[PDB]
This record gives sequence, C-alpha cells and structure tokens, in this order.
Amino acid sequence: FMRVERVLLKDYTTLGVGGPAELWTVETREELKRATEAPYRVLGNGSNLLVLDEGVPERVIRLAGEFQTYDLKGWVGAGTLLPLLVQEAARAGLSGLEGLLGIPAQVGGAVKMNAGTRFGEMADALEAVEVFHDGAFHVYCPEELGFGYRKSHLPPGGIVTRVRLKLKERPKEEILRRMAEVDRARKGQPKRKSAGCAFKNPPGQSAGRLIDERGLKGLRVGDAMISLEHGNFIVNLGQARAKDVLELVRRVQEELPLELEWEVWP
Ligand SMILES: Cc1cc2nc3c(=O)[nH]c(=O)nc-3n(C[C@H](O)[C@H](O)[C@H](O)COP(=O)(O)OP(=O)(O)OC[C@H]3O[C@@H](n4cnc5c(N)ncnc54)[C@H](O)[C@@H]3O)c2cc1C
Ligand SMILES: C=C(O[C@H]1[C@H](O)[C@@H](CO)O[C@H](OP(=O)(O)OP(=O)(O)OC[C@H]2O[C@@H](n3ccc(=O)[nH]c3=O)[C@H](O)[C@@H]2O)[C@@H]1NC(C)=O)C(=O)O
Repeated sequence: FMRVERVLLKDYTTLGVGGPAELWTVETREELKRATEAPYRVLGNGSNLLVLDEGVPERVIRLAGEFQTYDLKGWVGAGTLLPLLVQEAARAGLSGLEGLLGIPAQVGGAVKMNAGTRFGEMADALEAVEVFHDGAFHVYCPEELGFGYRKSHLPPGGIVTRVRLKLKERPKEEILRRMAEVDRARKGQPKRKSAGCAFKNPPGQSAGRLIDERGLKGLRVGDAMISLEHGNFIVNLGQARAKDVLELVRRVQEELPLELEWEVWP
C-alpha cells in the first residue's frame, strides 16, 4: 500500500525543472520488491539531475520509511540526507564526513555519484553498502563498486538501500574546525536553485574558471542563467524550462569541450 502519484519532477529537483513522472514512495523492503517489478529509476534528493520537460515514463522510486532511519555507529538508510549525517557526525564526535559538507545529497545519490570535494569523497567514508538488484539485497564493500571521479559501477539496476559508514572518534571542536575549512573553500559558490556544477572538471583544471575566462558568466536563455558567482553553476531564476537549460549547456559547449556532470532524464 505504498503511495504512488503523478508529480512534476521540477518540484523534486534542486534545479527546479522537470516534467511529469509516476512517483513511488517506498517505505519497506517488501515495498521495494514490488515497486521494482517494472522498469524504474531511483530519485534521491534530485541535486544532480536535469529532468527534461517531457518527464520520464518509468516508475520513479524514492526511498522513505525504513530507508530514512539511521545509526551513525550502525546502518544508515540510503534515503537519509547527507547534510544531516555530516552534522550528526560532528555532534557525536565522529570524524570522516567533514569533506562532504555542502553536498545536498541523499546517501544513495552520494554513493551513486561518489560525491566529494577536494577534502574527501563518499567512497572514503564507506565500510559496507547494501544494494538491491535482481530482486534481492546484497552487501558489498566499497572496493567492489568501481568508484572513481563522480563515478560508480553499481550492479545493473542497483538501488543503494543502506550503508555502514567509516568514522573515527575525534574531539568535536577539531571536527568543526575541519568543517569550517570546507565552508571557507565553498564560499564562492551560489546557494540558489541549481544542480551544483553542470560540467565535470577536465583533470588539470576548473570548468568554472574556464567558463569565467571565456566571459560566459551572466549569459541567459529564458530563466536559465550561467551564475555571476561561479561559472560552473547554471541557476534557475524562477520558471526555467529544461529546454532553456539545455540551450545554455550547448552554448557553453560551442566554446569549450566540456562534458556534463549532471545526469539527464530521460
Ligand atoms: C548546491 C549543490 C552543491 C553540490 N556540491 C557538490 C559537491 O561538492 N560534490 C559533488 O560531488 N556533488 C555536488 N553536488 C551534486 C550532487 O549533490 C551530487 O551528485 C549528489 O551525490 C547527488 O545526490 P542526490 O541524492 O541528489 O541524487 P539525485 O540527483 O537524485 O540522483 C543522481 C543519480 O543517483 C541515482 N540515485 C539516487 N539515489 C540512489 C539510490 N538510492 N540507489 C542507486 N542510485 C541512486 C539517480 O538514479 C541518479 O543516477 C552539488 C549539488 C548542488 C545542488
Ligand atoms: C559543486 C560541485 O563540486 C565542486 C566542489 O564543491 C568544489 C570543492 O572541492 O570543487 C570543484 O569545483 P571547482 O573545481 O570549480 O572548485 P572551486 O574551488 O569552486 O574553484 C576553483 C578555482 O576556480 C576559481 N573560480 C571559480 C569559479 C569561477 O567562475 N571563476 C573562478 O575564478 C575559484 O576562485 C577557485 O580558485 C567541484 N566540482 C568538480 C567537478 O569537482 C559539484 O560537483 O556539483
């Protein structure tokens, strides 16, 4: 008896764009088994997604209920918000998540995208990962999941359902000091409607800095704009269409051989 309803994904992504989808809110292991009986996608916090104006035809699964419960010293549900865990770890005097401050991910999305900063990446903070695939749950170590930059290699159709974190006791004031350095490093970034960095960095470089140097900050298509604050942030000024965002992406790609970090749906 899980909740299934048609929604507009613009309401479920940090960028605030996206057409219609059938949303399945899964609260239990058995409900997950049912929801995955037909073609599906998994939605986390929608912070790395560019959803097109037509939306998607597959069941869109969100993990709630038991998947939002957590114990820092035990299992942590994949539907739990990473920003919550970052603060909870500091409160508990547990170190290991400080380098993940400022990433508005669900745990599952952070695993899929190996979310990280120069200070640490999600793969570093994992001891074990429960993954649902082929109708069953299995437990993996992070070394089995093919992690790289902004990358994982989960089993096909794999849904991350729960993790065990790799944390270490540290004085609370020291954890907070490490977090303050991450905050300082992120000062140049906007906190508006965005899906973070649109483009991946070429290995030697910052895509943001390259966009900046090419003078592309401030360029606009409808309500989609290359941020004046950070060149790699495309922001939604109100009612941008995905069409407008895509057009802006193509405008950048005409000038610079950059690849998207965003996942595009469909
Ligand atoms: C302001 C802002 C700042 C950001 N800063 C950073 C940063 O510093 N570093 C960084 O790496 N990223 C950053 N991001 C990008 C983004 O937060 C990450 O890619 C993050 O890991 C996405 O997680 P999510 O839960 O929002 O996933 P979503 O956007 O919902 O989904 C992304 C992908 O993960 C999949 N997915 C989601 N949940 C699961 C699951 N349970 N099991 C299997 N697959 C799943 C989706 O199907 C999709 O393929 C930022 C984004 C914003 C908006
Ligand atoms: C925000 C994301 O990740 C971010 C992550 O938060 C930060 C912190 O480690 O470093 C990466 O950005 P980045 O390479 O642009 O790092 P920043 O520190 O923001 O910028 C690097 C340098 O470029 C300069 N800067 C940045 C933007 C700009 O328009 N102009 C410019 O001159 C900054 O002043 C800084 O000296 C990540 N992007 C990738 C692809 O790795 C995301 O993935 O969505």
